[PDB]
Amino acid sequence: GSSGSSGEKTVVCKHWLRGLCKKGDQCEFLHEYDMTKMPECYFYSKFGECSNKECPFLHIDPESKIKDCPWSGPSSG
Ligand SMILES: [Zn+2]
Ligand SMILES: [Zn+2]
Repeated sequence: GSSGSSGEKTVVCKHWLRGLCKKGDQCEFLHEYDMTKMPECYFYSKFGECSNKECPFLHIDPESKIKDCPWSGPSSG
């Protein structure tokens, strides 16, 4: 039924980024800047509108996050 997860380090620590973490390898999140591991643009992910040309966040269209559509897990490129 449930295929979730406690919450791996998939996400990059938000404290370490601004140098506000003293855990390092002990932290519960990733301390490496990855365009994949890091989360998407809360704005483009929520509002779906970001006028940023150099946004350090991921910009995904709200038209590629639908099940029905042919853009699914594998089906999608
Ligand atoms: Zn941390
Ligand atoms: Zn953005």
